[PDB]
Amino acid sequence: RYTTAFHRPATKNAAKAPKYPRSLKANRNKMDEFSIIKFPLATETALKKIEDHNTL
RNA sequence: AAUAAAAUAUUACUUUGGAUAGUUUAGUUUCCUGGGCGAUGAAGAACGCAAUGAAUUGCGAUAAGUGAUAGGAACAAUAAAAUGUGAAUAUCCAAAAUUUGAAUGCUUGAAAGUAUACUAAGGUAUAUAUGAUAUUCAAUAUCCA
Repeated sequence: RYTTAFHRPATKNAAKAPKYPRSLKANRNKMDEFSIIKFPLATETALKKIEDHNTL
């Protein structure tokens, strides 16, 4: 056979087919555009950059 | 010999201290009823959430609270709003339940992380041992055309 090693033969690998859902968690993303940004920084230092550097 | 500053003695009042007396939403012991946790993720730990909170308490991205069932007019430190078209309050109920932790895809020091499959992001599954069933195989191990 031209090889001195015996490995585990390849067998059929079926894909997972569960008979009932594992989790029923509702499909709602809790990290949306509203929750990501809490509020702008309204300090004097943060208000100075909004004219020149065009930054928020 | 002499004076009473100091020194000493008693009482009243004040002071320092917190004994004594009155008191208890705290304990101790005995007895009665149970002894009702967890891969459907426990106990424990961390972080976060109140209009003004640091602890504590309650809770989990629906946050000092949501729905439902009872309940019937409050809360309060200060403002506000909502409120008999139902406020406080209670519950062996329903929804929801961040990071961890037996911790279980892999790694974890105070580590930031990360692979595949299914259903760009998000969510599920994938540890080890193990019983049953199905299925793909390995061994001339026993026969055998």
